[PDB]
Amino acid sequence: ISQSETYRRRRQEWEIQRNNAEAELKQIDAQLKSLAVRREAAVLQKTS
Amino acid sequence: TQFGSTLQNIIERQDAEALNALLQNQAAELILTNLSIQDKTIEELDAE
Repeated sequence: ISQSETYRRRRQEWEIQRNNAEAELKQIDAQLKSLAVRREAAVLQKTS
Repeated sequence: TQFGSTLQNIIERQDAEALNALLQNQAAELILTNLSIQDKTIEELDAE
């Protein structure tokens, strides 16, 4: 029983570590949106 | 000679005001780009 509970808590760690990486690549996707707007401002500064 | 001095002053003064109208038309065209740059500044903060 202790071995099967160790594997349950191990899976719960993996669920948290997956949700950290999932939230982080949602964050980098939003941070590539922000950089795409910065590049459009730098192009408008060039044509200025 | 007095007509020539008067004519010389009018030529100087039409070129000072042809330039002055040129500088304001250039300032009016340049401010449109800075409005679009500032829109990308606000759009960046919405992405942030």
